[PDB]
Formats: sequence, C-alpha cells, structure tokens
Amino acid sequence: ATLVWSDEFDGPAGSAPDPANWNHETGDHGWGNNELQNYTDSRANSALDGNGNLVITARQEADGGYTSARLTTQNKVQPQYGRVEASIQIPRGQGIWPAFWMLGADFPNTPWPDSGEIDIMENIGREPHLVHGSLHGPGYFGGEPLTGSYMHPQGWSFADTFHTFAVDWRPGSITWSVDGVAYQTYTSADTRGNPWVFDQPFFMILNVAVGGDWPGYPDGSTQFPQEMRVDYVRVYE
Ligand SMILES: [Ca+2]
Repeated sequence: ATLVWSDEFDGPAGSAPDPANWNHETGDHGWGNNELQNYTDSRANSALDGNGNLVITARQEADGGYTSARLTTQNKVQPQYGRVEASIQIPRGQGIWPAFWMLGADFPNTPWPDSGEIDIMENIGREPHLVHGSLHGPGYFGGEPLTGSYMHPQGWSFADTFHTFAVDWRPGSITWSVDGVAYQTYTSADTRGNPWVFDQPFFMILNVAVGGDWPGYPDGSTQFPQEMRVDYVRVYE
C-alpha cells in the first residue's frame, strides 16, 4: 500500500476547504430523500477549525429552516480502487444524517443509479451507535441497495469521538471497515444478475443532511447547531 492522496485539513480557524480538492454543492431541493436543508457555500456551514479538522455545521435558522454543507471532489480527486478512508467525529440528534460517500465519476452524463454510488459511512441520529455501508446500482438502489450495518463494538455512540470509516475496493469487490475492522464485503456475485458498476473512477462527498425519509425529521431531542468534524481523508493504492 501507498498513500497517494490526502487532505489533512491543516489551516487556521475559518479557512475554506482547499479548492484544489473540494467543490461546494448548494440547494434545498430534497436531494432525492425529502431532506430539509439548504446546502450553502458559506464559511458558517463549512470551514477548517484551526485544530486540523474540516467542520461541516448543520444549523437551524430563525424561520425554522436548516442550512448545511455538501462538499465533493468531483473533477478534482477521483479514486479508482484502493482504500478510501476518513477519520470522522459524527454529529448527533434525531433527524441528523451525516455521510461520507462516493458517486460514479460519469454522473450525470450517466444517470443515477446507473452511475453507481458507494456509501462508505452513513449514520442516522436515532441510531447513534450504528453506521451503514451501501451500494446503489441498476436493480439494487434507492429503497433496496446492497447494504448492512455495523454497531459500535461496545454499543456506544459514534458521535463521542473520531472513528476511521473506510472501504477497501478492487475490481468486483468492496469491503467496509470501521477503525480497521472489516464488517461486510459485497462483490459482483451479490448483485443477483444485475450489473456491477463499481469498476470505474468515483468522486468523494462529505455532507450533513437534516431530515429525510430514512432518518426522519428533527424533534425536541435535536440540538442545533451540529458539527461533523473530519480530521483527514486519505486514499491508498
Ligand atoms: Ca487533520
């Protein structure tokens, strides 16, 4: 193995994520899941903390609406195979939906789900002690991705500290791990005769959604603002 790319998120508090690596996606159209947040390019929703982390902040505004950030490496960093990992301290709260994931690099020239989607880590706030790893592709998408979950080995909340979420990825096979512990592997044999769409470059995405069909919506147990802290993203080949 060799570390071929990383963002270690060095820099003073309030600095922008490095534009050599990152794009901001913006908007409040639901993002395919009836999500509530408006993603912005404001330093109030994504910036470095001066302590070596990227911080994405989900906020509630005076009118009751929500803002957050969704950062991608589209057209800038496009891994194909190896180990793709991030050290992340996830937020917490009912309705909060942090994610580290990848979309096939031909999107939207190729539509979703044909483009492929690899979800490295997703969490929903009502399950603080669980993360999910998933694949979306033709015939296995949306409500029915190839998927599974990993519970914190002691049953504790993942939001308590930083954890390393990764996939190890090769032609025809993807393995998910948390803190180095592999918990599932899906291969071309698991698609039930549907095409395996993961033998191509992907780009990376970090976001915090607020609300959605799967997580449900914020309630009295949700405390805004909420931060996702990312110490680094590293790609090994
Ligand atoms: Ca760092």
